[PDB]
Amino acid sequence: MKRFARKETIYLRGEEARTLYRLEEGLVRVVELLPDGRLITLRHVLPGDYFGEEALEGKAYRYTAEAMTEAVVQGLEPRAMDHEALHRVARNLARQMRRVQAYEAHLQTGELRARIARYLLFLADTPLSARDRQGIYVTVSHEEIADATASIRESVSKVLADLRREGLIATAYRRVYLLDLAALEREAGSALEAA
Amino acid sequence: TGRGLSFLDLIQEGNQGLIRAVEKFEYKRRFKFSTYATWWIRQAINRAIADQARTIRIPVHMVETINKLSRTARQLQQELGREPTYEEIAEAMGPGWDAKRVEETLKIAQE
Amino acid sequence: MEIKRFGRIREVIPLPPLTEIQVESYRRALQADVPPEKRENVGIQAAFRETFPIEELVLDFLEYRLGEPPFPQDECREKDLTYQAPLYARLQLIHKDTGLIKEDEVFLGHIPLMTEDGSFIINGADRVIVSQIHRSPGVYFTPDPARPGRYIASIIPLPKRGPWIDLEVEPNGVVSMKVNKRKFPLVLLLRVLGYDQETLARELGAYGELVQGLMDESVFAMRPEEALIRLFTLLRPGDPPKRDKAVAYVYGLIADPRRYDLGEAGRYKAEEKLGIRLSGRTLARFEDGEFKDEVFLPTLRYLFALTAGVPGHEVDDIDHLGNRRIRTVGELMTDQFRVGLARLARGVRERMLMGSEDSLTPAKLVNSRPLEAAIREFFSRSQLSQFKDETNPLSSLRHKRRISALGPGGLTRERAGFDVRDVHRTHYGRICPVETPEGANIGLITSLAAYARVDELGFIRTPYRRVVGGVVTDEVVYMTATEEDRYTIAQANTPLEGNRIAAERVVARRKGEPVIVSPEEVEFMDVSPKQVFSVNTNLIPFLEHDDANRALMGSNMQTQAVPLIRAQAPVVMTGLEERVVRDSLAALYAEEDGEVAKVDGNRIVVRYEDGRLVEYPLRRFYRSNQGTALDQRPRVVVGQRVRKGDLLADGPASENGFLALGQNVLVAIMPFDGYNFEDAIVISEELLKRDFYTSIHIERYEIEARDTKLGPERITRDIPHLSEAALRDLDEEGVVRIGAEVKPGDILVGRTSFKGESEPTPEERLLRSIFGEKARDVKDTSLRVPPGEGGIVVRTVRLRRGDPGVELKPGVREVVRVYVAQKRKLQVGDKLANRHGNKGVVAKILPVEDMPHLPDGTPVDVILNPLGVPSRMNLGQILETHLGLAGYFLGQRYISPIFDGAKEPEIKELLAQAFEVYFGKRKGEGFGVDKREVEVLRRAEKLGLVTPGKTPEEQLKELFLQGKVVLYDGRTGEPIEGPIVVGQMFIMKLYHMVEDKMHARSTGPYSLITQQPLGGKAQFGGQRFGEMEVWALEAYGAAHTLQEMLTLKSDDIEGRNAAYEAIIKGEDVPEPSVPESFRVLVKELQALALDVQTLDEKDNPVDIFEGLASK
RNA sequence: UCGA
Repeated sequence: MKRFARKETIYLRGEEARTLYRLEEGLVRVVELLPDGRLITLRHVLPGDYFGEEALEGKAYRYTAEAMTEAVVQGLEPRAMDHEALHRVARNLARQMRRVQAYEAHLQTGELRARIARYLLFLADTPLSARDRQGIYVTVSHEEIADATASIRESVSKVLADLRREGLIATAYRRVYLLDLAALEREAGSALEAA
Repeated sequence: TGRGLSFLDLIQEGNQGLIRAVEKFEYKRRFKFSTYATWWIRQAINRAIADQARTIRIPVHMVETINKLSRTARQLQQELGREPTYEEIAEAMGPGWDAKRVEETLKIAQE
Repeated sequence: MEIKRFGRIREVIPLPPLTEIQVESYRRALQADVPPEKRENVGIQAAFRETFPIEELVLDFLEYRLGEPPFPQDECREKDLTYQAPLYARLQLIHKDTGLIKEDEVFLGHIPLMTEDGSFIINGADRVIVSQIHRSPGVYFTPDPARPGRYIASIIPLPKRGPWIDLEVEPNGVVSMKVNKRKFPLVLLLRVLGYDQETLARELGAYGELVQGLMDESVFAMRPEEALIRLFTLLRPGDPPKRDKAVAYVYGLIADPRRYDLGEAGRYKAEEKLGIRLSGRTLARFEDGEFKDEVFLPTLRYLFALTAGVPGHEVDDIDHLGNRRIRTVGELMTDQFRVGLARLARGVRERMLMGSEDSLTPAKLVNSRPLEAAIREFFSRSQLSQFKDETNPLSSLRHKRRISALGPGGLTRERAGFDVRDVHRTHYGRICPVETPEGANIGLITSLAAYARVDELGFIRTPYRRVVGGVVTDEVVYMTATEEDRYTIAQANTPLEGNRIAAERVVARRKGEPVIVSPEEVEFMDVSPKQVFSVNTNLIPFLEHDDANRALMGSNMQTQAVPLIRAQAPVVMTGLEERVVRDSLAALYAEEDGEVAKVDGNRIVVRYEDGRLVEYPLRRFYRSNQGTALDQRPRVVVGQRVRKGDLLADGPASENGFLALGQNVLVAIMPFDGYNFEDAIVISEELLKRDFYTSIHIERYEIEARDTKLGPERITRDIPHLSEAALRDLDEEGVVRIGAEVKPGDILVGRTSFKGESEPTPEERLLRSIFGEKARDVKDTSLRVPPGEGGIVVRTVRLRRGDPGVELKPGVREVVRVYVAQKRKLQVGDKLANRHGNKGVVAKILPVEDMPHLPDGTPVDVILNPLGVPSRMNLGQILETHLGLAGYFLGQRYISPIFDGAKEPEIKELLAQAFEVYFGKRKGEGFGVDKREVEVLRRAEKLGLVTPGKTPEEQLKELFLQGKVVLYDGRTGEPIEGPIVVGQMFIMKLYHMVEDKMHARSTGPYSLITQQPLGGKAQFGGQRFGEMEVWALEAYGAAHTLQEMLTLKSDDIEGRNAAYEAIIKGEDVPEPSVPESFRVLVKELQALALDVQTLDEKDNPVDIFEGLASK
């Protein structure tokens, strides 16, 4: 068992994939870093999901896993799994395949506004979300939203500013409040698989 | 003697106490000088022992606390016919004392 | 198998209880099983009687009692506790003025108890209190080295119990007395005693007018009071001569039984020497207001009578065992108890002044801290209190019977010359002349004889059989050396028919002097040869054929023998191997007759005649002090009928109740390819195959997790920056799992400690930023396996804070212990030895095909070089080899007693009987003599070994009777060109093993002040390059090597850093700098106000402190 | 106290 802080990495690309991991608590992102420095969110790892999948087939990790929240993960030895464990791994990997393909579809569906609304609504169903008086909210930066909506920070900030002017959302301190679920739902069109 | 200070040292500090007594002595009270002197000499010796006996210097009141813990443990071991536990010492010390404080006190008092 | 015992000597008595020297001493000291009212005045009782009553209110001693131990022995060993019993004393405080009597039973602390085997348990560890030999108290007369015709009288009390008084006759003619480095005329002290000129004249007049010189008018003129004041002014200058002060001082110096105590042996020796009777243990008395002499006058009289040359007066031999006594456990313990009691008494006296003079109990008056401190000091920190040697039962058995001349109240190493280390004639039957340490400790450490016992006076006695007329009785008398010197004592091997002496001339002793004597002159006779030697020496067969110097090594090395899993008794025994095991207490025996109900690995249940069902648990794989495994195995089966004293379970290093210190191997005596060079040993891999010389060893590891000001240390499985591979064998709590195999580098117990605060270097900042990973708060302080060790984890013990029954030292949260055991096979570098002093290291292990072999295909086990025998002169191993051969083929074992054993003819006979089996079998199998056997026989008759003309069979028999056989070289197949000695030998595997001693270091821990590498393998230290090594390097003219030793490899910090970096970078090492110990030297010389300045050729200052040490 |  091991705990990770926000922005801390669990493993790096090109490093030995000796350990398979399962997320117990929090939210993890699987990403790829380009030479030009652009960061792209490839997929979301939720509690119960297995990641570091490279340990099951290769010798080294191909992608970088970064904790988005305080996270609790469990280390596992691939060669030491029984029938039941392999069953859980297979089923969960299938689930993550479905979700990553749905995410694929999401990235190419609708304009930036719709993609942003959809991503916000998706995050609303993750450990990245919480709630207080102002309403439901998600702890996420504009940079991360850009990384997960196939765009760059600036444009995302612009669209979010538009939504603030329209009263759909509110933002402060890397924290975004979803004030009108119905309107965001209409903007997104189709919802993104949360499980 | 035997409390960590040499005989001569105790003698000298005692002499200092004697000086204090000489400066403070009022002959009108008709009490003999030795009576008044003895208290000041005893005080000077005790203060000296409390001050100089340890390589790692410990505050006088804290030294008193340590000594009280010592005598307490001695009494308890004398009645129980064996070495006392931390809880028993804490009980015998009365209000404010638990096992943690006794242990910490013993640790602090380590030479 | 059959057991054939030799020897015609019949011992009327068996060996005494071997641990009785400890057991009886401590039993006498404690008097625990004696009811308080019936206790004699000895030991603890004597201490109390001496310390009390405390006068100043008066505190008096009534009686004491000892309770039962709060915890058993095993529990004490487990929890690191001292095995002890609570001591209480009933005391009554009396006010002589009022008549007031307040009585209470006060707790004085605990007193350590002796175990069944005669040892102690101190803080969880087993310890032994070694008896200490010294000069017996009394009155001695020695020749004055300066003046030949004169003598010195020495008055000796017990150690720490008084000063030594010396009576001397000065050249001026006056008799001087020496006390506390001061000398004065004895006449003065005599006058203080109340002597008058008349009495001294009539008493001392006879002795050649010696008295006239002593007489002094001025002294006799003044009365004893003025003489007392005068004496006080002489002994204590500057001290005002108050009369009561003089009385007190002189009394305290001479007549005070509290400050001056002659021994009981002192009193007895004084009475015997001077022919008088002492009213007490003091030199004088204070009675009816005055002083009364006791000792002084008879000693002066004896001195004069000796000086005058009066017959019947002798000088005393100070190395004579009549004048030298043993202080056993009881005496020492009682002594320290007496000291602590005296301190307690001081505390009481101080408490009887302060506070309220009216309301006082004995509980308020008595502080037992000084007593407990004194006793704990004795058991823990004394030199006579030693870490128990329990490699094997014989080790501890010998340890308990050892006698040291060192320790407190005794000789230092420089003090001991030739006189003390020598073997005295009186050592016969008392102190073993053989068993003593080689080297600096020679003669200082010795061993108690087998039949010897220490009497109540502290003198070693030895038994003798009475001989009246020519008839030898069966009654035995234990005599001291002094009483022994009176009679004429015949040897034990003197021929006897029945109880009658059968020799016309016998060998006897008179005062140690050997003499030929008629049977009518025979007053006594030795009980047995065994009484002359120690327990270890008596286990050496054919001792008479072994030179003493090697027998010494044999004796000492038997102690070092490691318990083997397949251990066997020797084929040639002395018959003492059963008794050693029995007295050792390691092995288990049946109390009474009965039937065995249950037999298990863990326990044996026995149903006796009484019907009572007794269950004996067995010790399994326990770790001894030296890390050897002590374990008991059941030798009986369920439903077996056993008698009283019958073996139930075998202890460690024992076979069927017999002492098994090693294994019986087939040995050949011959050189082999220089692998036997200089005492080296070659062994067969077959030994490893069948698990011979395999031993179990357990090591103890410990780690503490304590509270720190930086936060609590925690023992956990969660260890920073570690892979799952590293944490594999650790449980949930972080402790290694039982049964797991651990190797060097592996984690035993996981632990994290809060990192000390610091500022990260800019490099660390940049790194942290690059990887985007926060630096963890805790650091990995886990206990790991040291280099060269490791094995299987057999046990785990964890003790926390706040759990029932356990409490640690202050600040310590929890302690975890992990016990790791390992199976050690015999390997290259391990040390082997026999009982005859032959020792060597295993240099080569050959495959079976390379081993020399008998014609019938049987390969030998061990190959010993014959070059080791002639110079060492230990021939016992040869005879053991022959008899071992005979026993090997006849399938039997033998008992050859000390000095009366199997002789050559009988061994030849056995060799013939063996040859019948070795050859007759072959001839019956339809096989004749071999060609190579014929060639070897040819070369043999060329050597004059066999008689020419006899048949090959007869010649082979002739060779076999010489203990030699035909041997084939396994490599070539061709035989050895000559007959070679082959037979069964008993060989032990010693405690010195390469695995423990192999060590190496690149870089590591350095010392605080010197900044030089540490010492010892345990600290991962470097080797010490000493003065002589430096001399060697200088003589080689190797300046850069020497400079490396003095700088880069030691205390040159910049130098060693730069050197390491250079080596790992592939660069050549840089020029070295100033050694730090020189800077330390300079500053330490500055502390002594000496200015040390390093100068250049221009005599200008050079700064070796590099900008650091000056403002 | 060992070992050489």
